[PDB]
Amino acid sequence: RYAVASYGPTDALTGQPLDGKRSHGGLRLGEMEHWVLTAQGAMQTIIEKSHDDSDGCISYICRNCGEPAIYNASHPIYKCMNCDVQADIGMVDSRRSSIVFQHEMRAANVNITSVLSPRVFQPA
Amino acid sequence: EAGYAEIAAVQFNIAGDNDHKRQGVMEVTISNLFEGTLPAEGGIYDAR
Amino acid sequence: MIDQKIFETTLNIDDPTNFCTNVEAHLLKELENIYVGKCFKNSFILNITGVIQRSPCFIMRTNNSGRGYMHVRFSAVVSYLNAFDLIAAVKIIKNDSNIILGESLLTEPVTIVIPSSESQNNVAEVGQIVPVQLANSSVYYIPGRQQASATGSIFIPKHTFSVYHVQEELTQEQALNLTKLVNIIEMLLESRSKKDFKQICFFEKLYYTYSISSDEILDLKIWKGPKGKEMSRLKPCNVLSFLYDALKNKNSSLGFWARPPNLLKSSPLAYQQDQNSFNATELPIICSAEVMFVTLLKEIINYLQFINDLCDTFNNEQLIKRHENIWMLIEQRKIGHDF
Amino acid sequence: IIGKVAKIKYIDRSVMYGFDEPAVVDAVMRPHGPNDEIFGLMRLRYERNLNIGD
Amino acid sequence: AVNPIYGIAAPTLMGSVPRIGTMYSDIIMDEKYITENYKS
Amino acid sequence: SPSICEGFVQASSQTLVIIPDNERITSNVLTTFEATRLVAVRAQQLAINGSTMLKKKYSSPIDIAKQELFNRKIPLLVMRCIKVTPEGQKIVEIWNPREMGIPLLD
Ligand SMILES: [Zn+2]
Repeated sequence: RYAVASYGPTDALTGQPLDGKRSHGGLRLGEMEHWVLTAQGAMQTIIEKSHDDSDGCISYICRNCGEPAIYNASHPIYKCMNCDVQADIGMVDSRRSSIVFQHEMRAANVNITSVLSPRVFQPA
Repeated sequence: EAGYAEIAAVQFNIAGDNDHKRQGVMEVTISNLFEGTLPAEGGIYDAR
Repeated sequence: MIDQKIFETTLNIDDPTNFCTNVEAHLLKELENIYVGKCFKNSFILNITGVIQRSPCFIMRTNNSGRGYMHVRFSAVVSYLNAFDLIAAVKIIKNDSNIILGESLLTEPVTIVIPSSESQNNVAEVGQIVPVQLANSSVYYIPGRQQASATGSIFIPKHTFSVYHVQEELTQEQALNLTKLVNIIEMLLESRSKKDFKQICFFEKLYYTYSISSDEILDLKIWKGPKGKEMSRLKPCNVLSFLYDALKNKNSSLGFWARPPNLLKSSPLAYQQDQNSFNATELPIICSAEVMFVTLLKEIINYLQFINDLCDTFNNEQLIKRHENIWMLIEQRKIGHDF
Repeated sequence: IIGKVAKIKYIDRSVMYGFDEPAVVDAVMRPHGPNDEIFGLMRLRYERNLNIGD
Repeated sequence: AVNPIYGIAAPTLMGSVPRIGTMYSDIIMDEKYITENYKS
Repeated sequence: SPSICEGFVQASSQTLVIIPDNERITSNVLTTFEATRLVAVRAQQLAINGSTMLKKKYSSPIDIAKQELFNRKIPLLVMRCIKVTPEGQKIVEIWNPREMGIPLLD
């Protein structure tokens, strides 16, 4: 028998709960469970469990260069270390293990650039 | 002030010297890990 | 200066049902609350002229917040400072050994940090209001900040000048383009004409490159120039008249154009010749009528703005005497009539 | 269930009982390890009847 | 290589959610119905 | 010699082209996905505001949203993105759930 609530121990690197009952962590919705929830079309459940309950976070990316930016609302920081005057930061919903994944790819000299979805405008 | 966005594509490339020198926020100069309670400034553990 | 700029942003709506009851008013309110008085995309925002173009209120898709977002393309009145511009009022607030920190008064909020040299720390003090000269591209508009940082130098009028060789005619449509600058000069002149004669006269006497023995520097309605012993056999030409004539295509704009320091910087006068007889220390620059006219018009606007701002700042003579030390520091840099 | 203090003033490396059903301390002892050091040894007992799910 | 984001695995590795099922169609707010039926 | 961000140009902004009502090709019946999404979005936005034109009173956002969909009072529109032209347009179809068939959501 096991049950957790919304909070508890968290892994240092990925930011996800620990592994199971022994570590007082969470239980796993593995790869095959996302296949089933995608087959059902249950996307708002995937946000709730894999983002709001596992390791979701907010990533900031500059429009003009596609690189990660630095944004802090309180203690106002709004800057890109690649433009510094043409910074156009948009917040993308991400999860921490993916940001760790992109830093692990950049650490191996593979540059990751994120093209954001363009602005759309009604005519006139 | 940061508006809502979604990633539409990802471009893969090879990172050179200029990319590292422009993305990097500091330069590792010393091999001291901790001056005290706080991490050493200029080491590999720097708070930057 | 001050002009229009078109910006694109994405606004987050925390309550779409309320926001959509009046999209125009709420959109103007949020743009004003976010962008007015801040730096964004190499510019400083002053006013929100309007919303050119917007998108529907989309519901955010990557989280379960139920919140909205809207893409806005809007037009805003902004103020971009040029390289080596000339501000008339700054209150030095910090005078340390390392740098000097002051803030502009008349213009929009600007922080000016003069690197401290050994010849500067012993003069400028806290509480003084002085004019400053800017530098090249040092006006970085770091986004989100309430001021434009820029390094500057305490202004002393120069003794040199530039000469432009124009070999292409000023066309009619480019004259239509410069009509805006001409109109700006007209508004600056009609705004200056209200001021007291003594203040404008004293400021001009202080900032004129040479010295003149009184009552010989200003003819407001005609701008006949200074009557000093007819130094040049050729009368300086009014820029506005030449532009209005080139509108009707009666004159040619070819040759060498120069504005020697003896000329009044704030007046629309200038020197044109068919042969390079100007006593310049630097080589003339070969350029078209467009570049030369733009540069001359911009210099005229800058110096008219400088005189207007100087006259506005010092409305009383007591403050003039309080800042007389700067006036004499300017004065010792003048060139006498030993020629 | 085991108190523990550590001189550096102190940091609390105590031990908490993280199980859903309450136990009872059956036997506790302070024996010596291989390096002749006192370590805490607690035996926890549970009164287990047959129940639904066994 | 430019990699457009589509399908399941590309958005999942980028930390986003697939545009699939309930997220295939975009919802926008009916302005013309709210200005004539609701009040601020 | 340069950085990747040098030659990077951000995706140009798009114009929203809206197919006129008589040339719409998609179905005038909500899919189960679209009805589920409309009710979910409306329920969360009722958790935010609570302002609704539904005549009967309910104690849950989900019940209010379901009855607003069923009774054709839900203040949302369905945007079906048909194509993104490489000249810079986004051709979409706007569908009004107040005027469409509602699937069987038992
Ligand atoms: Zn950038």
